[PDB]
Amino acid sequence: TRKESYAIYVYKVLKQVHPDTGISSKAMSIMNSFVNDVFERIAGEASRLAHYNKRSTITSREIQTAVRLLLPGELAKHAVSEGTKAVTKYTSA
Amino acid sequence: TRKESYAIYVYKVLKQVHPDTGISSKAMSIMNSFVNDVFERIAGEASRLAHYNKRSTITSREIQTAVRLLLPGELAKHAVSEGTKAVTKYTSA
Amino acid sequence: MHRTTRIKITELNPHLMCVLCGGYFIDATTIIECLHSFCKTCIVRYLETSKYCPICDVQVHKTRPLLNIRSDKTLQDIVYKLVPGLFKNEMKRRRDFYAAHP
Amino acid sequence: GFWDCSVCTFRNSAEAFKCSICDVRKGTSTRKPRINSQLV
Amino acid sequence: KTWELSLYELQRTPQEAITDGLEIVVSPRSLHSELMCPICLDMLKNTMTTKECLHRFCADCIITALRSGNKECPTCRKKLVSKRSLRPDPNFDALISKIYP
Amino acid sequence: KPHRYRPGTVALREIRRYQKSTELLIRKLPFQRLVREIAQDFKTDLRFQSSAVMALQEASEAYLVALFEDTNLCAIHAKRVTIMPKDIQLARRIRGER
Amino acid sequence: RYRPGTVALREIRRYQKSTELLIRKLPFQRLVREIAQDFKTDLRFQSSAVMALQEASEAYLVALFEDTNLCAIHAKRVTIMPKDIQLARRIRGER
Amino acid sequence: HRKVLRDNIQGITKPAIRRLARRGGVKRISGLIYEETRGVLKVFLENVIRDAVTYTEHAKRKTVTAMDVVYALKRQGRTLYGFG
Amino acid sequence: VLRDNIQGITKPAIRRLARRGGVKRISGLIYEETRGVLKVFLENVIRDAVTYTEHAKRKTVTAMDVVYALKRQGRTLYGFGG
Amino acid sequence: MQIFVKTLTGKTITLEVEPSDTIENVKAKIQDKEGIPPDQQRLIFAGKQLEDGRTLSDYNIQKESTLHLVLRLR
Amino acid sequence: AKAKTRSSRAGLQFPVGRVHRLLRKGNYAERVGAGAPVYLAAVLEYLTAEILELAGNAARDNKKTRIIPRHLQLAVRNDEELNKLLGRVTIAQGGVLPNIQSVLLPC
Amino acid sequence: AKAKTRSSRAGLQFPVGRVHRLLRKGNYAERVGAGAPVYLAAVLEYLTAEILELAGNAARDNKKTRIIPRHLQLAVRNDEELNKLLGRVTIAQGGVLPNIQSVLLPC
Amino acid sequence: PPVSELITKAVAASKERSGVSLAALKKALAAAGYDVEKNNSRIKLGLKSLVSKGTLVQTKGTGASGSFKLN
DNA sequence: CCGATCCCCTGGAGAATCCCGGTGCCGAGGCCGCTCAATTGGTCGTAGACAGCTCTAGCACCGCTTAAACGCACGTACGCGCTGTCCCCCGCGTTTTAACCGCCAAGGGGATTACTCCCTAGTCTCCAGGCACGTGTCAGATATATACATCCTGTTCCAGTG
DNA sequence: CACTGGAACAGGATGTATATATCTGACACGTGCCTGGAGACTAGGGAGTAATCCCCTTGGCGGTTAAAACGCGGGGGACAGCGCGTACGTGCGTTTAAGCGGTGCTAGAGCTGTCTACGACCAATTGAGCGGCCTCGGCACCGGGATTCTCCAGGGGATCGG
Ligand SMILES: [Zn+2]
Ligand SMILES: [Zn+2]
Ligand SMILES: [Zn+2]
Ligand SMILES: [Zn+2]
Ligand SMILES: [Zn+2]
Repeated sequence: TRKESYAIYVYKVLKQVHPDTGISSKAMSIMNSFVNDVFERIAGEASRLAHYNKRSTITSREIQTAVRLLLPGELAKHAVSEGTKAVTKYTSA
Repeated sequence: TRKESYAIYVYKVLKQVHPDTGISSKAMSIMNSFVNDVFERIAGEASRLAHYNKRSTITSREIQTAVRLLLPGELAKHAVSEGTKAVTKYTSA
Repeated sequence: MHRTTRIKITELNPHLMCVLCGGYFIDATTIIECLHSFCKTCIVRYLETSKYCPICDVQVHKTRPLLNIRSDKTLQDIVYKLVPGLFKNEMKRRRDFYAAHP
Repeated sequence: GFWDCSVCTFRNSAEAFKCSICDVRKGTSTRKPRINSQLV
Repeated sequence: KTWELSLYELQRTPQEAITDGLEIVVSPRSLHSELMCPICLDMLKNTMTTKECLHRFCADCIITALRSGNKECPTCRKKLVSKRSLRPDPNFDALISKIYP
Repeated sequence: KPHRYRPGTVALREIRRYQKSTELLIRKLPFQRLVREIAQDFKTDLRFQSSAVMALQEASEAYLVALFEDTNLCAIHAKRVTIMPKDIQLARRIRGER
Repeated sequence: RYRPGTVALREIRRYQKSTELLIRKLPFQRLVREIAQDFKTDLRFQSSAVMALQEASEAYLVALFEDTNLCAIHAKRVTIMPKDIQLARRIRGER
Repeated sequence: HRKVLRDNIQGITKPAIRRLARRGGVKRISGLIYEETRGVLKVFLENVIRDAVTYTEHAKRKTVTAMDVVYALKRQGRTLYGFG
Repeated sequence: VLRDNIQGITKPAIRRLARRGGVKRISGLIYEETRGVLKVFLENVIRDAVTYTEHAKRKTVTAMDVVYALKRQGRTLYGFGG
Repeated sequence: MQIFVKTLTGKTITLEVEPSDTIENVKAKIQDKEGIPPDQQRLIFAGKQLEDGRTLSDYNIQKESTLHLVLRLR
Repeated sequence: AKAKTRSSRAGLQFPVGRVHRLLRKGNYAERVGAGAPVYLAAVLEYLTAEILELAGNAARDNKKTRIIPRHLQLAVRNDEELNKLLGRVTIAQGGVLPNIQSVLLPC
Repeated sequence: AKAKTRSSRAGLQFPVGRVHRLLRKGNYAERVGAGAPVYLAAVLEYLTAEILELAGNAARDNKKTRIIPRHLQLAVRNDEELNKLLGRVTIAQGGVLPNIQSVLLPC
Repeated sequence: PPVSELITKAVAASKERSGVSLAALKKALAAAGYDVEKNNSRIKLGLKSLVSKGTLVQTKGTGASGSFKLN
């Protein structure tokens, strides 16, 4: 039975950042757990906001507010910039 | 517009317990918030259990396990007893 | 050890004028959210009416952009040394203006 | 009527809601109180 | 606060740009203090400027200094948390490349 | 010679009174002005419901009372009866807020 | 022979530079089984579960020891005693 | 604007800090406790107010509500009862 | 019955843990205090894990159950899945 | 005969007494055997506090009975 | 046929129907069972009854007949298990339990 | 027409489609917008890139060519913002930061 | 001069109801001008000598502590 | 055998706090109308409980090697009184200042209603992205020798006293 | 001229970082395939927009005190120095059992087929619960005794010197 994980994507990012560096299995599992935890936190915050304002949709505005709520300071600023640029690039195509 | 609350039910319980005591508005708000908090905690735990076990239904067994995880000691024991008694009365009636 | 270089000021001019006034950097002040430098008077006059950078339109601050401006002494010294006689000219204008209204 | 304290078994009167000797709060019908003030 | 214009600063006139075709002659030490890295004691390359103190360093120099420890400014001892407290300086890069290609 | 109480008696009396009481201790108008001061940085021309500032005051008072209790425990552990900034700093560091 | 303190500092450096576990596997496993014996009879345990339990326990103990060291140092001493641990747990909120 | 509100953090008076300490069970207070307490209170209020303003701005409103303040406190782990 | 298994947590092991924590001098009762603290912590975590596996209609405790218990208690652990 | 006394610390003590013995003698004996001041001791049986000058027979105390001892600082 | 409430069926005071509706629209799961709302209502009713009994005892200890947040805080902080359940919650106008460190008292 | 992946459409590396499916099946809300998964994928990619870059720098300092949990722990704990984000998380086989209290240093 | 007569002057300076305390004599010597920091052992042995010879007796304390008074 | 110096005991003046009885006021509790959501009754689709089978990973046991734990002797340095100085909070009286309360007035925006349109769920067909599996090669753990940094004690020199 | 101590230095033992050889198991890449993601297309409801009402927030004015601020005298607690003795670190020799590698067995986790009962969805209906109104009694505030708790002066009592 197939069990999915973010291994290939994390490896692609690692090759993008450091061309000649590898990663071991324990660190791979650690990164997978980290990604899952951050995903669940952001999704929970967005769902809470959507229920909170009497709405039934989770949109980019809700995700942006959740990210700003969670990430501290410069991390939140850069994440917001990346999200907005990605959304503009995707919708202008 | 309508704003639902637990005031009348808590007042009924207070009349079952202490037949000669009243409750103020602020204490009413305190009790309402307490009930809401417990309800959301138990519901979240049950939903998490169902997602972990690859199930799509919230049942009395899930509620029982969530109560056992949440409430400490004698509170959990007596809550489990009361819940089982109420469920069996409802089914046999 | 490098040598002594003789180069066009015209080739260097592009990175030396404040776009708000069109003239060379005078008492330079930089916004840090995009690292953009202008004249102090120019930028403070701009910030009283708008909250976005003159070039890339990035918001300097949510409420008070006056909190996000820093004096660029290094840039001011570099432009002073690049432009010949600029400091003497400015000093002369300061004394001339101050010699009339004490 | 009177009630018996769990901590010290004293036959305490109904009108009192603190025990006369050990000064421990009376408990609820289902859950009775437990060891309080471990020091004598 | 600390930004109110002075009496002269209210109406100072702009300085005209020199369109004359004359050359600038610069010794290799004229802009030494302005173009030398405080860490490696050499010229800048991939300039990183701090957000709080506007101090310029080499990217590798400052990254190694911050990673080693003492997360403060090597020049004015002001603290900086991580890489996000610095920004690249294309203006400085272009000016340096022009002055000393 | 008038009447004078030795040091500590009035402190204990005030402790008993303020532990038996339940009212707020900080003044409404100064707390409101401080709240508006802090909120002025994020947005401009905000408005505040009265219940909002009441809730903020309640939370602040509870937090300060808990911090002072932990400070007293630290000072007692250090074999003293006077609370100090070192005690406050140790309590906060161990709690994990700094 | 060395004066007291030298070996202590050397061991501190050595064990702060390494990441291996410091508690014996079989005794920890027996302790876990005995503790779990009271809750359900005839249970079974996975090796990964036992290792996860050991990792969590060691991390918690190390954090508590750092806190008790800070408390003892604040008490103007260099020796840790049980009251330091008790105060650290009281402030943390575990007691 | 209405006013550049400034120098209002000193609203908490020394007697007020002393009253809070007395409620907490403190007998003897040094001289620097006041400044330390003012700093701590300022940090706490800054965090909570930032959270509440973020909620209000997401709601597209202009008035901070007790509901938003309660939600911010719940987000920070400081659940509060009595205001809905 | 399994007995005297807490004595398997040895004084040298407690010394090594304290050394990693940065402790230079240890009294004589720290060992017993540490044993008690560890027993309480393990009791709580094991109770949560046993509740989970009992609900799952299984008879072997798994690393997923342990990780879920730790997450519930506020001690999230990375590296073993989830 | 022999009777028992139970304390709040989980400690159970035994005493050798007679039905004709008084409460004063009993608190003298606990003074002798454990050092507890008689003034701070309160004795409980059948939910009733024992009086100072009464006897064990007046309360119908039988052999191997267990009293309850409470200590309140004076 | 005459309608009889599920609360009357289970001998409970709480709104089993309202709890069921909240669970359905609470976005907790795709579907919900039948006895889950009854069980949750019974647990809530038991907790409320315990809290109200303790609060009423505390209130009558002060020769008054109205429950207040002071009495609520007294009961909650004096019950060990209830305090453990409510450790991280603040109660408005609740006050603080009176206690004094022994070293601070004269002796 | 030839199929083009949404991740390539948005210029990302992470599985926008998988994120969108997980948002569907997680019972987070009744409906999920089209622009929501892109934002979340971009944020996750940015965080992963940052932590991986710091870990790689640490590994290169330690004269090794493979990232290990020790390097991950060093990278996380040496950065204030990441440490605040992961304050409650334990990394297996991570060890602790080298730190000795100054007064324990012999003068 | 050797510390003997300075100690006599220190003890004779006050001669109050009780004896002079150790900190008081250190303060007096420091005010008069002397390196009491590096002469703690010297002053301790001097105290021992002038309590052995019976010139000055110790009031209440033991060893070098307490107060001293002249005979 | 009396001064006088410190130590333990008691009474009474003085301030704080509890207990009782009066008075007034506002919000807690009970009643009336209505309306919307919980009940009852039916149909339909699939979620999961049950039974069967497979194979894997957990438990139990053996023997050997050697690293770790235990017990003991010995010295030393650190914790714990004990004393003494001094300085800094505490309690209190007098001046001052701004918070509270009551009252008014303006208008901003929060909350509600009606309309509409385009955005996302649902369904079908098609295909390639990623996952399980297999395999080769070098990153890295271990073993061994070596040079450098730390640490400790014995001796030596220069400055005090008798 | 003959004692002491306190600062300074040098060699030996120890530990740790540095330089090579090895051999091996885990990582990185290639392959087949199948399930999940992408492309088209329809329908209906959620959210955006415009208009309106009136609830509540902001701002200003005057008195009345209650609290805040300032200065003074003094006692008690924080801090520094000193001595003692006991617990703790260090090193050695002996005992214990953990870790390794291998075997054997089987209880139970995991996957698959089926079929039935349980829960969602829809209509008609009616009664519980929410909003509005009002009124009377518990509680807040007042004042006067009565009671409890502090604090200091006067007074016996043991003891050194004379
Ligand atoms: Zn300009
Ligand atoms: Zn810009
Ligand atoms: Zn009792
Ligand atoms: Zn450089
Ligand atoms: Zn700087």
